[PDB]
Amino acid sequence: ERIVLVDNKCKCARITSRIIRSSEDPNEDIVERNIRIIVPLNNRENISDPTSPLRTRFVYHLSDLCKETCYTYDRNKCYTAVVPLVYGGETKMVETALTPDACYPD
Amino acid sequence: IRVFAIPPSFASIFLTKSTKLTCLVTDLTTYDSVTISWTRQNGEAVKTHTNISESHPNATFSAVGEASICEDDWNSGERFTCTVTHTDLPSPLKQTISRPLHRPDVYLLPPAREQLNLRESATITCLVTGFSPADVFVQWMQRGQPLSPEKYVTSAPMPEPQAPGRYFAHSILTVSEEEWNTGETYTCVVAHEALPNRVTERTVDKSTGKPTLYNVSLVMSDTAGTC
Amino acid sequence: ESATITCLVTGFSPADVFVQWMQRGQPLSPEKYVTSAPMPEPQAPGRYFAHSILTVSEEEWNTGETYTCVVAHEALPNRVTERTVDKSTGKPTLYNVSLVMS
Amino acid sequence: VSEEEWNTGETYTCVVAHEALPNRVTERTVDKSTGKPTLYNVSLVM
Ligand SMILES: *[C@@H]1O[C@H](CO)[C@@H](O[C@@H]2O[C@H](CO)[C@@H](O)[C@H](O)[C@H]2NC(C)=O)[C@H](O)[C@H]1NC(C)=O
Ligand SMILES: *[C@@H]1O[C@H](CO)[C@@H](O)[C@H](O)[C@H]1NC(C)=O
Ligand SMILES: *[C@@H]1O[C@H](CO)[C@@H](O)[C@H](O)[C@H]1NC(C)=O
Ligand SMILES: *[C@@H]1O[C@H](CO)[C@@H](O)[C@H](O)[C@H]1NC(C)=O
Repeated sequence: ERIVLVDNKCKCARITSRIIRSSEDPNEDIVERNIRIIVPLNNRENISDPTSPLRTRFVYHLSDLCKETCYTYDRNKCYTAVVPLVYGGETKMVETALTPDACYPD
Repeated sequence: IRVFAIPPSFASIFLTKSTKLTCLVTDLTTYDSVTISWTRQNGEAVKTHTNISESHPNATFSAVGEASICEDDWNSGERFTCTVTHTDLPSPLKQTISRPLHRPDVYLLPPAREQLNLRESATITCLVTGFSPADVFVQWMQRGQPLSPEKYVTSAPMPEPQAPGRYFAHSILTVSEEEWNTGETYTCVVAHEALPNRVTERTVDKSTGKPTLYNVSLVMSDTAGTC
Repeated sequence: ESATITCLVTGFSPADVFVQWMQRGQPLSPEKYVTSAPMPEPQAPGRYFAHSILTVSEEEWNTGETYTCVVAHEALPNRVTERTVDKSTGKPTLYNVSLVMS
Repeated sequence: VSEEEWNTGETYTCVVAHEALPNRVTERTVDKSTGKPTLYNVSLVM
């Protein structure tokens, strides 16, 4: 019964609006926005770069997300980085899987 | 024998997908099949008038040089002239028409709450402002079907005091108050020259608007990367 | 960029309407606001409607200002009817904020 | 007016007649919703 206007995945916002149906009377029925936004609370500022510090200031521009480095990982997409590896004198750069269940071989 | 040269409107070039470049001559003498030549710089003349006045009680013989030509022809803006060959007036009647941008700020307003309290009807207007020139097409969209011209009224554009070049036009949609309570999405559609798609689609309904209640709910979740 | 207030007037049958705009209880210059000519509605051929458009700066609208619109007509009970809005002229907009530390 | 009438929130406009008024008359409105300015309630659930 609620219309999901905007569902951005990185900001993990859920812009959805619902109307409570009133009784038999002139219309004063309440229109609501059922916005339910979720914080990671432990992710870093550069989501692709693992070597970033903790992000504390989360800026949620609600008008902007309707239509910028993004907050939480999405299981559909891959956020991957390259890490150096050494067996000796040689240095080899190998792509790594930052999050499971997203880039698993399917 | 009226000397008048009227061009088509830019609202008509999309509503009807046709243009007519005419020499509006009315109150002419009662002579059938008069020779009226409306020629441009290229030299092409309009077709003879058909399905038009031949005999009327008020003696207003309307001899109009209507012809179906390409809509892009007048967009190119070639100069059009009128030549009148009439037996009553040997001197030909000559008149020439010619044509000389801002993004159309077509923005939509919800009904007032006093309309809802009265319960008589509801009114919605599309504030078509900041567009130049006055040529604009205003249409209404509900339930995926174009509303009849009877239901809605679009006012003539007027000069804007803030910007002399830009004009504003308002058009109200008057509906029953019971109809607006149910969702019909009351889509607003407009057409203007300085617009990318030639159509800007605006929408107002009861679902979208100023809400009575706001519950913003955040969880300080620790399981991240799963949304 | 600006704040535009639409004064929607409907229901005058003699088709002669006159609209002013008053801010802070004092009349405003006629240049700022423009009133359209009357024309009838399709629902009621006898009645007519006209619109008054005032364009004002958005920052001034952010501050609490009256921007009262007044309509003068013979058929009115007192021949003068004034209506006003504000930045908070609508419903109180109850909040329902929830914060979770789970 | 009756107490129950005010809960229904009719307009109750007031007019005054005077020479010094530029319009010779002015209007004011008071309702049940003229106050209650943005009342909030915040739930902190663990
Ligand atoms: C930090 O975020 C920036 C984006 O603002 C990214 O830097 C570049 O991202 C592109 C696309 O992934 C890569 O092709 C470039 O190689 C990145 N730049 C560098 C210097 O590596 C990236 O997501 C983050 N930067 C780093 C260094 O990880
Ligand atoms: C917001 O309020 C409605 C009822 O008014 C409720 O059903 C809904 O669950 C609330 N939103 C959240 C996130 O709890
Ligand atoms: C919002 O108010 C509703 C009642 O309309 C209540 O059920 C709900 O729990 C409230 N939301 C909170 C406390 O987050
Ligand atoms: C918040 O306000 C609504 C509106 O009255 C109320 O129903 C709800 O129970 C309130 N919630 C809390 C936690 O106070």
